[PDB]
Amino acid sequence: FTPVVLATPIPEEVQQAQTEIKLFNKWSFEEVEVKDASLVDYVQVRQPIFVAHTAGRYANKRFRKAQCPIIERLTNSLMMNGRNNGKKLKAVRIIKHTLDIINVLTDQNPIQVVVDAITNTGPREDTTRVGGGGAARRQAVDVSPLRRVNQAIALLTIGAREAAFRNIKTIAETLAEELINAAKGSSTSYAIKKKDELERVAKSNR
Amino acid sequence: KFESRKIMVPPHRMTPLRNSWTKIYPPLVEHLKLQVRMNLKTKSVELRTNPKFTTDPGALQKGADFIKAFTLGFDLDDSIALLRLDDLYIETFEVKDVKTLTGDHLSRAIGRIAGKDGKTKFAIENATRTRIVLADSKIHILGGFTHIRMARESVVSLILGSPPGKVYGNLRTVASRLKER
Amino acid sequence: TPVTLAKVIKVLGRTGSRGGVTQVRVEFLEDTSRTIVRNVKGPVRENDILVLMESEREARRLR
Repeated sequence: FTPVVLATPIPEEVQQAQTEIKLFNKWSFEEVEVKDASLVDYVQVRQPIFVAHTAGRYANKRFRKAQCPIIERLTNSLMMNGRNNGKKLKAVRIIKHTLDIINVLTDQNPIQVVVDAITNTGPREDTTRVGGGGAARRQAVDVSPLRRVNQAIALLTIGAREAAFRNIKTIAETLAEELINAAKGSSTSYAIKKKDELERVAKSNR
Repeated sequence: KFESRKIMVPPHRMTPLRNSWTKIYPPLVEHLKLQVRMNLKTKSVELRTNPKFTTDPGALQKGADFIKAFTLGFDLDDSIALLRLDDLYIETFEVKDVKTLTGDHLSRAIGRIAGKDGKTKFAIENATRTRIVLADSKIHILGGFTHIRMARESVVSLILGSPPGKVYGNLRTVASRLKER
Repeated sequence: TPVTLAKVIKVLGRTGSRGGVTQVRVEFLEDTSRTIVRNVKGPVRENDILVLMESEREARRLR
């Protein structure tokens, strides 16, 4: 890769990993797969970040949110419970750990596993509590792709945290566990459960 | 494989007809694909469907219902709304039907339905989402069945000589209990 | 499973008692000849993409 010696030299592993066109140390974004057309432009992450830690100012525009990294997005949605608030280093390291697990879970591409989880866990159609006159029936709506991805990452992180509470397992292992039971939906994950139930009561109410 | 429905045009309603005609026949012939001939001598509109026009059975009927709706002195917009929606129908009463009224008694009665500057009729429609025509002794209503029922109710209450206020009460009562649902 | 693909082409406004669900006109993706009237629970823009299950269901107005 043609190495370059400075006075204080960059460690060789860094140079090697990043001049081999690898976007992390053990992963690459050039291998990422989206199934639906609705998720393609709302999950899109094609800029290689080594830390998944961006000073994103995407909270100023509503659609601009969809151009912020999805691994950084799931990273900041790890930080949900009130005791872990204001700690992004924890969530980033935990996501890096999760990715260290999905690799040693016989899965060659952890990023495509996560993206397929996001694709599988976003509810197509939902319900709304429309009036109808006192006894409010539920109208079957069709939730947006943006809120599909939102609800996806939500159900994932929440299911995984709800599982990793009061059991010895670390958060990264139930987050990999959730993301893999949801990568290819198995009805053993929280997110696929809730998605299927939302679409079921959306179906029953039309 | 044709079909011919022929509807007579009243004299009074004819002039606005040949006034807005150019806005009238295109949504029929173009949006619904239909043949709209007009005999200005025998005062008749002729709606034909032919094989070269696509297969939609109730389309022609809906055409003739547009035409008759405008015939009854209704507006263009409401009749096009008739083309679009199915749930919209047309009621008709005589005043002599509900209460035998003679001379001025009839006259005043009509006013109680209209009100000063239409204000009372207005009120009934907006709270019943409908279109009313106050002809001579005939009153026409245009809208959903569940709606025109209510409209008929309040308008009858008027024709019975009940005071407008009471009818406002019943009106906002009904409009509330239905817009709620 | 029947996954229908939708394309939000025209924004009609906001309905519902709470005022949150967006009324939307949809251009069907797979068969571009179908144009559906759909309700969305979420933030939508123009030329968006939805995923419906019953393309033959329409929605007039919401309370």
